Amino acid sequence: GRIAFTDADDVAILTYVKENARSPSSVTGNALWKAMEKSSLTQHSWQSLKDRYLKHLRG
Repeated sequence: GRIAFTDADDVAILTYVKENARSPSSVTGNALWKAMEKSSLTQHSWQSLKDRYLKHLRG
């Protein structure tokens, strides 16, 4: 299982990815995601973070 996401995670992951991830680099690699794992507003990893994005958010 890849953890779970709630309504707060959607607002935290979005507000964060929309503020920094705005080019073909922060969302293509694993920097903006791993960087959040070191100092994120909520409690989550970077894998499920970037995985849920391409899973059914950006595309």
